[PDB]
Amino acid sequence: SSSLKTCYKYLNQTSRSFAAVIQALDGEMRNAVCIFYLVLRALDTLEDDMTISVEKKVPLLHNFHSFLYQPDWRFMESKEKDRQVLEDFPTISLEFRNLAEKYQTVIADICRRMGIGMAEFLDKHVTSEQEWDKYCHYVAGLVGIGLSRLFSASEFEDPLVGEDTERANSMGLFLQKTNIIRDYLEDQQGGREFWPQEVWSRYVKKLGDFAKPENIDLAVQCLNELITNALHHIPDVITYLSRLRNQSVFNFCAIPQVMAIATLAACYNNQQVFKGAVKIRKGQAVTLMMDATNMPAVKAIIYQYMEEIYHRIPDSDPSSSKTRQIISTIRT
Amino acid sequence: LSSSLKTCYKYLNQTSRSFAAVIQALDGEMRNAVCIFYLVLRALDTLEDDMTISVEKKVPLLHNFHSFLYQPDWRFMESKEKDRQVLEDFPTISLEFRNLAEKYQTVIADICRRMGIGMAEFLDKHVTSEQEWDKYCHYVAGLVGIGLSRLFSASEFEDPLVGEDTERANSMGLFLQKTNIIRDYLEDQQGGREFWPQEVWSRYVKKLGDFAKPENIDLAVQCLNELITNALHHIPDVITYLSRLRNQSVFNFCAIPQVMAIATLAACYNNQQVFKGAVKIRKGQAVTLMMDATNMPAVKAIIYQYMEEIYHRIPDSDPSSSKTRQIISTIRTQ
Amino acid sequence: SSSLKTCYKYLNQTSRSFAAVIQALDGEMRNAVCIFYLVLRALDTLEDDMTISVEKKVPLLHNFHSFLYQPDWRFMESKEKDRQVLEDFPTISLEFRNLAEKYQTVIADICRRMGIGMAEFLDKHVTSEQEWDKYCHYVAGLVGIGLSRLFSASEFEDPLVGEDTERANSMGLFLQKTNIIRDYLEDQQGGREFWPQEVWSRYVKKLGDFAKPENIDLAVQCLNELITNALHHIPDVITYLSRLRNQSVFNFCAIPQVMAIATLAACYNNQQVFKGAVKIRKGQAVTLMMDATNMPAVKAIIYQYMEEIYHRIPDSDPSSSKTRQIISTIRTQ
Ligand SMILES: C=C(CC[C@]12O[C@H](C(=O)O)[C@@](O)(C(=O)O)[C@](C(=O)O)(O1)[C@H](OC(=O)/C=C/[C@@H](C)C[C@@H](C)CC)[C@H]2O)[C@@H](OC(C)=O)[C@H](C)Cc1ccccc1
Ligand SMILES: C=C(CC[C@]12O[C@H](C(=O)O)[C@@](O)(C(=O)O)[C@](C(=O)O)(O1)[C@H](OC(=O)/C=C/[C@@H](C)C[C@@H](C)CC)[C@H]2O)[C@@H](OC(C)=O)[C@H](C)Cc1ccccc1
Ligand SMILES: C=C(CC[C@]12O[C@H](C(=O)O)[C@@](O)(C(=O)O)[C@](C(=O)O)(O1)[C@H](OC(=O)/C=C/[C@@H](C)C[C@@H](C)CC)[C@H]2O)[C@@H](OC(C)=O)[C@H](C)Cc1ccccc1
Ligand SMILES: [Mg+2]
Repeated sequence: SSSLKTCYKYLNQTSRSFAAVIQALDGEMRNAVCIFYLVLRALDTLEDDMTISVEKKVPLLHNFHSFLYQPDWRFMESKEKDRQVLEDFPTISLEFRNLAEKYQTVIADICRRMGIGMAEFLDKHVTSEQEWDKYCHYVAGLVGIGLSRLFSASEFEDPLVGEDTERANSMGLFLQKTNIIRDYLEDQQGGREFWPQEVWSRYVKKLGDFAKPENIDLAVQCLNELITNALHHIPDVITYLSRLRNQSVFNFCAIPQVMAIATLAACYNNQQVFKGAVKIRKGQAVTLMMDATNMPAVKAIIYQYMEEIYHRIPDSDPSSSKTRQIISTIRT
Repeated sequence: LSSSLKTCYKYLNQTSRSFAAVIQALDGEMRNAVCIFYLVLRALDTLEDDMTISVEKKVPLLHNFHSFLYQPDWRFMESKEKDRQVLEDFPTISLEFRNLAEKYQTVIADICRRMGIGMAEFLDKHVTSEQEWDKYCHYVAGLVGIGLSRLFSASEFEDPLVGEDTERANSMGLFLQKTNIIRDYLEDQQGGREFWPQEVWSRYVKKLGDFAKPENIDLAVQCLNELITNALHHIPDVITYLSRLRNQSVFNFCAIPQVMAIATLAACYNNQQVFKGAVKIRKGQAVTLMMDATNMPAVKAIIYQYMEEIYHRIPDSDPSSSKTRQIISTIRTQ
Repeated sequence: SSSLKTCYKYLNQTSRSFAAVIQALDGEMRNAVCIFYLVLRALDTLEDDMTISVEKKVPLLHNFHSFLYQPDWRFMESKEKDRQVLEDFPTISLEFRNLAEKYQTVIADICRRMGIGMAEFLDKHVTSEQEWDKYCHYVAGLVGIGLSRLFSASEFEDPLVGEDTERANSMGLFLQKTNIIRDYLEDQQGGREFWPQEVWSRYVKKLGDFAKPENIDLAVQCLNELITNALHHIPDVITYLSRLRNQSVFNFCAIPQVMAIATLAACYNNQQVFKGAVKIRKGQAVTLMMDATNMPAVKAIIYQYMEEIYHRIPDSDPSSSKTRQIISTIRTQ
């Protein structure tokens, strides 16, 4: 199939973090997840594009799930770097329609629900931590749920994996929150605001104020509060990973979680978050000897990163008691 | 505890920097069987390569080598090669060969018999067509993969289907050998050896040595890229072969060299340094370092990362560019 | 349990190398080994503290196994960095007393035997290679034996693991010897001598003489002799590791052994041992694509490190033949 070849070309051209682990998935999961990735990428590209007015955008978000069944549908007006997935959408939708119906049902349901949620947030910033969870559920939690439903529908994993939507949602939330935290500065420069207003406003008058070097102390305090919030999903991440029985699915799920945890640990109490590039420095000697492909190794890696954070908690930090508590819970 | 076997492991380690440790890690009877297979093929290789041995002396040595396995006093004292201790003390090696179970002797002798004929056939001639390149690689490397695969299955650590699949075992060997030949252009040219297929190189230059000259660099790189594209064709068979394996020790032994060869092709792709000496197999991307080459899905993911490392660098102007994209695309969708 | 939470806090704060792998252990092994670590660390903290007189220290070491059973016992006079495990010992011992009886038997047995052995060595240095094994047995071999007994008691591993005490002892001796070899200079400036006198005295008048630049050739020869001694434990290490069936136990056991082997290879015939800290080099290409989490990979990594030593054995070294011989035995087995 030349259209499937094109889809895999687009996957590799677009995804640095997931292309390899997706292409390594066993059997039918590989095409189902490749197509799921591309279709959500097309949806995201619409969401992100500030040249599409809110009034024009909402009906596209709302109806995107149905465009999967309109063989000629494409979008030619995107100004985004990845617009090829929208311009050549018929190639992707054709391959979506070639998936077994059980996978189509999952992918279309997720697109529909994600479209509704993305549309809700076009006109508003994130206010409370509860709203943060809602926004993250819409753009990432639902991805974890959809992937889990595909794993179960394929029979490569237990039915519990797709049924336990709270655990799957946590998988997505941990990744999205980590990205939001790490990307403060890049988002500030693109005029984007994802840090929850009810948290940041306790520190500064404007979210952009964290980029000013005179506010670095308060910035790092807010940073630490948000990291503490994200750490709450780690028990569910461990539970989720602990239930997987397929090696290719385990690799696909575990590697990105471990990269996120590494990233949160590097960002903890780190002024660099507000100043530029934060790179992961190599871990404890013991954990360098293992990779993230069996559960005891993944747990050890996670515990090492939790101690890297725990060790750095400033007594003066306003979240310090809470940071110790969640880490202690993760350890329990 | 056997002094002759101890000596064979000494020779394995004197000669092999990169296979010895994974051979020694093999389960049960495969360990000795593959150690001995390595040393016997090493002795044959040393004869093939020794340019001080006249062709008319060399042909019978290569043809009859499999017979020497059953001649307890046979040795060869006239080699000038660096690995000649395996020929000079061949009786120690053949003694340990004759201590192997018959099922392993049968495989090893059969491969030696067939390899000797193939090696003898190529003494007077260079590789012309790509089909001849496959034939030569079959004789000196494909047959190694086939022999190993038959040893795995004879030991019963692997399913009989592993030894049965001679076509994909052959591809495993071809992939490694073509990678080596590609990488070692310059070392070979300085030793007066020509392994690049004439039907390919002669479309660029008048002599193969012409690629060593700095004025021919663009052409040399184009030919390099054409040969790499040829070698990438074995990757689907490599993936299928490795996917069938069920023994961890066998898996590590087979998968690690394939991944290293893919890493080598990626470092060599479109790389002028091939014609100036040694190519540094670089450090890979973030996702790559998160996994090792010891389970099949991780091996697949590593392979795909390297395929994208090549794909991203294909120059539009390269004469093989659509073909390189095509084979990578096939590997991705398999 | 807030006391169990505290024990894990102490585990993470103290153990840079073992906290993560301990916490990753399956089922009942996790608490059993976390507690085993904390109590042995407490015992070690008493042993190490040069401000505690021998008069006071002997009864502390002898009676330590019984303090596990005395709910109010603590020690408030430590001047060591890790004194919290001593000052808050009742928290650790409460959790100890909550372990299954089968685990308590093992932990208290090792604490009793280690305390006795540690006390023997307060008044003396290590003389013979046999005394070196005895000392390492007391402070590391018994840890290997205790851990192996916990694995078998938990039934995550076969009975053989805890039964074969010689193999478990070798696991401990290999680590301990590697550490002592590596740490020559740091111990020399701490006023500590662990290199066996019957070996070093064949080279120099005083152990500290190896730190003097003019003595470097003799120092390196002695280093190589001791390395050769430690390599004799590798067959047992391979036998031990090859018997493990549990992934979490395998990770916990194999990684330290591989790091020790890498360290010995980095130290072999290396003058830097006597000038400070030794760089553990980037490994041979084939091994860089493997981790230490399955047995064939661990074998290949160990075998590769053996060849790195072998390659470096110079003919003029007085132990050269012995070093080749042990490596040759490990290759062929
Ligand atoms: C659009 C989406 C992602 C856009 C994205 O853009 C990048 C870019 O434009 O550059 C990207 O292309 C790149 O970085 O190359 C990247 C990629 O690599 O894929 O893709 C990025 O990946 C990460 O950020 C990963 C971060 C943690 C794993 C690691 C730590 C370090 C921080 C947590 C991501 O930002 C998602 O959809 C929605 C609705 O969000 C998927 C389609 C959902 C899905 C995922 C898997 C299967 C199926 C569907
Ligand atoms: C003679 C032969 C090889 C000569 C060879 O000479 C080298 C040298 O002369 O120096 C070598 O000695 C060295 O490098 O030390 C080396 C070695 O290491 O063993 O041996 C080399 O190998 C590698 O380097 C391999 C590296 C991978 C890990 C990654 C690569 C493939 C990425 C590109 C190889 O060139 C074969 O016989 C024939 C007929 O070919 C074997 C006996 C066949 C066999 C193999 C296995 C089991 C049984 C039999
Ligand atoms: C006191 C003890 C340890 C003192 C120790 O102090 C360090 C410090 O004070 O800094 C330490 O805390 C640190 O370095 O952080 C450290 C740690 O990491 O735990 O702990 C150190 O360990 C390593 O570095 C080991 C590195 C290998 C993985 C690789 C090496 C062998 C390559 C050469 C160690 O010196 C033992 O008891 C006795 C009686 O000795 C345990 C309790 C015994 C036990 C072990 C496991 C389970 C149960 C019991
Ligand atoms: Mg059991």
